[PDB]
Amino acid sequence: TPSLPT
Amino acid sequence: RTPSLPT
Amino acid sequence: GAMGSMERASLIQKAKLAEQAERYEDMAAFMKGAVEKGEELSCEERNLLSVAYKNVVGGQRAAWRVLSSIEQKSEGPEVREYREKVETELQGVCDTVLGLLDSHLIKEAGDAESRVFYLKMKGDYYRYLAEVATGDDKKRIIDSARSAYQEAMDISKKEMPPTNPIRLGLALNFSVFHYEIANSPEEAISLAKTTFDEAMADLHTLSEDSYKDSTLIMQLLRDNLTLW
Amino acid sequence: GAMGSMERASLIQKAKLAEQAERYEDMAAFMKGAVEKGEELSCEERNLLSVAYKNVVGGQRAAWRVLSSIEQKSNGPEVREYREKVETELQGVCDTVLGLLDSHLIKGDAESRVFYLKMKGDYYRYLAEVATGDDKKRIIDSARSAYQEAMDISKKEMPPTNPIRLGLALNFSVFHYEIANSPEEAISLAKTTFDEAMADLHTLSEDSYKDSTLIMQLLRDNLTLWT
Ligand SMILES: [Cl-]
Ligand SMILES: [Cl-]
Repeated sequence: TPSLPT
Repeated sequence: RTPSLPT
Repeated sequence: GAMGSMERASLIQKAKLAEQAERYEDMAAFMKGAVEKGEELSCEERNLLSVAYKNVVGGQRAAWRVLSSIEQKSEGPEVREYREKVETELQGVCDTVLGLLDSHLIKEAGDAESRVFYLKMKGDYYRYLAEVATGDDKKRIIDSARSAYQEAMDISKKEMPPTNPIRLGLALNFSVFHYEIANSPEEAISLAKTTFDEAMADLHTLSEDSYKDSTLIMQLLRDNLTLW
Repeated sequence: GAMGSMERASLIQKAKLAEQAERYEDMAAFMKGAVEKGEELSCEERNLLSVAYKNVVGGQRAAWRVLSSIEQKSNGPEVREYREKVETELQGVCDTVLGLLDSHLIKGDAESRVFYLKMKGDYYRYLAEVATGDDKKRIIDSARSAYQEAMDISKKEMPPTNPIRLGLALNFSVFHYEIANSPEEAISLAKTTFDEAMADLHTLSEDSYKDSTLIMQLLRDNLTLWT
């Protein structure tokens, strides 16, 4: 699952 | 500048 | 450290040069030196700090995942050994960042925004440690991450509006922690959902730019809710 | 050193893993350890050594160019200091490579001899890029001498389509143009190399044809740039 970019 | 061998 | 003899202003200047040159390890070292001068950071400076270390640890995490993938598809000991080498370096960088936050960025942060920013970073870097930790160590790290994130949540709810991008990004990362690390999908979903709804309630009060900022991160929450 | 207790085969294996993870500093350190075992490198291993250090010094050169540009546009001590720091690190890596070449690698077969002498020319050329004084003159002479010895061997012992020979000619012509202030010699070398390779393509398999023509295409690109 993606966390806050970057 | 002029490109050299990239490999 | 090696930066003790350099002026704070010179360290910040060189951090910005390093960024332009895409020398992120140098950038992180310069910002560590600046932090260790003992003065508070401006908003611009703590974002330089965060960018530098995010790039360094990001490269290490990506390499660790490549090697871990090769290792799991594995007949010698070399893949494990090299994965462990990268792991140890990653752990060193996370320990360095956590050390800066504990000594003494968090306690000296002079406003809510900076406190939340640093506590979120603390949760994030414990989370990166948790990704490569295993046993009782992993359980201790997970509790440490949760406590940092929760303290940040408490402050953000009391001091920031529900559409504030820092508050939204904190909730995003904390919910990722719940799902990916703490094996708590219900808490992940509950947090993302509550955050989404409470932000939506206030969207009509925002300027065009703030509406854009907030709905961008709401869509990141939404992407994860869909995935979960 | 730190790789002394590791098996040669393990160092090679880890170099390949490091390449997959794009960890080129690690890759270079593993290959240096392998060279220090004292056995000759295979063709594959020579390529591992080269791509590792190519990427390390490539990053340093790009950073040096950024900082140099900022410095010349400005002309505190900070920009100069940091450019100097990067420059010193770059020189250290070039000295490491040149040391490996002279102490361990440069000695039988044309393929290896030309490969290493070309490398020696390349890394002296990278030193020349950041040099200035009479120092620069000496470094330029060292690069020229290495390239010239490689050229002499390649013309006697390799066909004109040989990819090592072609890549050598490409870089020596770049040396002439960018370092030695000899654009006419650069153009002549690229042209004769291209033309002599073209005439011999008919001897090659499909795969060898592609290997050779890709480098010929680079020669043509530089010729079109220069003329
Ligand atoms: Cl290792
Ligand atoms: Cl410096």
